Amino acid sequence: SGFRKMAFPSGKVEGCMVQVTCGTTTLNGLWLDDVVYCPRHVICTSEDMLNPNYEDLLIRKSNHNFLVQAGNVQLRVIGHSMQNCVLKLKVDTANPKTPKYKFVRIQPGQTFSVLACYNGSPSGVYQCAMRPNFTIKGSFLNGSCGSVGFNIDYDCVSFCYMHHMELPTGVHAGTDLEGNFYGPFVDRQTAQAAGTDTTITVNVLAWLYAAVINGDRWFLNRFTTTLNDFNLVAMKYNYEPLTQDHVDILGPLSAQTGIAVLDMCASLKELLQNGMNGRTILGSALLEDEFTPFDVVRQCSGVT
Amino acid sequence: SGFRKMAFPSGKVEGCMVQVTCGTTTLNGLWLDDVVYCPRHVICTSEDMLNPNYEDLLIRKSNHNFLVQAGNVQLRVIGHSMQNCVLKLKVDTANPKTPKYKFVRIQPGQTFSVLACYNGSPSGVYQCAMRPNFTIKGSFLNGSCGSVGFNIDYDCVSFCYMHHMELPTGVHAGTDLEGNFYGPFVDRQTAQAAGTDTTITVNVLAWLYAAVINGDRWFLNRFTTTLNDFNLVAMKYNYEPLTQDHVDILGPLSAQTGIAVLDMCASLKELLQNGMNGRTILGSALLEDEFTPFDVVRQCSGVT
Ligand SMILES: O=C(Cc1ccc(Cl)s1)Nc1cccnc1
Ligand SMILES: O=C(Cc1ccc(Cl)s1)Nc1cccnc1
Repeated sequence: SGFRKMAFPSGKVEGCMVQVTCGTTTLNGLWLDDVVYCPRHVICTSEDMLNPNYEDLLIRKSNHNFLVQAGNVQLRVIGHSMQNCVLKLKVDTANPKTPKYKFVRIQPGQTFSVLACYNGSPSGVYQCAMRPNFTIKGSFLNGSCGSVGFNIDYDCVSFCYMHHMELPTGVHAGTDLEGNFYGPFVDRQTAQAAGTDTTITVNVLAWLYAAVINGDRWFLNRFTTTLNDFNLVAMKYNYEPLTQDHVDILGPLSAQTGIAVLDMCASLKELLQNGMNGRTILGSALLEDEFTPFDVVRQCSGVT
Repeated sequence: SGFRKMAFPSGKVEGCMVQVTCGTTTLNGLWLDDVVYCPRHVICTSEDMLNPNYEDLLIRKSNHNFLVQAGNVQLRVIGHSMQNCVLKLKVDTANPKTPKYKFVRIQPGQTFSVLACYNGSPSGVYQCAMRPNFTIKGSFLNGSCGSVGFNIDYDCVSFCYMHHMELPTGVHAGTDLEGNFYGPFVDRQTAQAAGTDTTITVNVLAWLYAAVINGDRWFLNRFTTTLNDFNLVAMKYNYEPLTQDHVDILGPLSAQTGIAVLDMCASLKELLQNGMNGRTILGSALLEDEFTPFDVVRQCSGVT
């Protein structure tokens, strides 16, 4: 028993972290096979970031201008190309530590681990969620760009995110491993404001199931609700509308605890309308939305 | 910017996780050099745990009874000994992935990362703190015993904890890497109740500094306090007494923000007496006590 914001073991991803220097800019790269992936703003100076023309800026860069360093050895760059907002630096040596991997573009609400890096060296690992407004609430500093988000299925790593930028509101924006930004963000130093940060309803419900499985049951009540009734209350509190699909995904959690999904929605509805009244659920004084139904089942069953 | 409960990269520790089977009991072991460390209750059956005599139970066990498996290869056990509540299984092969390591016994209030394992395979990583009552609030299931807690200083791993047991209150108890339990716990299936879980005051103050550094300043007030005044309020709310030593340790955080430590104590005093009034600090609706002053400086400066 016990519930923690648990990240995937980062070992497989540490072996892929390299340092990419272009001029005076140093950031992190992801070395998989003979390719090093990094954010394309490595070729920019602070001033360039105001109105960058990446195709133009790229012309002035050659293979020998990108300094790729793995640990303390230098990698030879034999080719470079821009795919969307990521640069792909083809090196002559394939990464001996390349795990089985996939590049996946996640949906908002989905969660993943982040291995925060600086100078290609990992410094920490935390569990994040892709917010419904396509931002992430991470912990990134200058030099952290190129740090990646990932999921693991036994031995295969699914890379889903690369960090690119901090918006003026302190939230984070990045791309998938094909260079496409999540959301409407662009790699420019301009006025970019995120949309409403709604709460991931299916994730709070999963975490309420996780609490019940661990002994925290005070929030369980005698009431039930319907999808349309619950959603009228979810709308008012900036909670994502709950669909029959989310209900189905909570099925295994509903089965293990014997609490029908609509009964847990009615509990969540009361928590929304009345607050926690100074109480805690899983040691948290607010409704946690960064555990998916899959994460609860995984943590509660011990998937290695 | 941004503040996350960030764990150390687990790669160096994953390379040390092995599976230890003794009879029908399988748990996790820590393979450093030619020694495998595991909880001594590997030699017990569920029934034995009521009143175990480990020296007696150990006599009936030989080198060939301990099955040590690293990944999928079997390790040959050429010696075994009991040091306090841990077994040390000497194997013939030194772990090629042995990082630079130390065995340290941490103080309560100190924080560390946990690589939760099952069948010697890592499943997740989270950041914990050794509570003042010598328990930890982790996420451990059956099969998790032998999972370790650690800190990293650049490339050296300081192993500080091994998981041994879940108390009936769902909290966790374990030993340092010499087999000595933290707190008054014993590896018996008997009535063991933990003491008061007090809040780590110096850690909340550090996290208030971390919030100020990230833009969350609403809790800053016009007041100050003294160590004795603040402590009268800390006593009432089950907060650890703050010493001049804790004040000195917050010195670098006080210097970076320009907020005197006693001014932050007065802010904390108001938060204790009046609550958050529905507000959040660093996205948390309660006062977080699992970041030490060292962790704040590390996360906020990017120590790799
Ligand atoms: O945002 C940048 C670099 C950029 C400046 C202007 C851009 Cl457009 S991208 N670094 C950063 C710093 C702290 C946390 N996350 C990211
Ligand atoms: O506590 C035990 C095994 C023991 C039974 C009686 C003892 Cl004394 S030690 N496993 C466990 C399960 C879930 C989480 N943490 C630990």
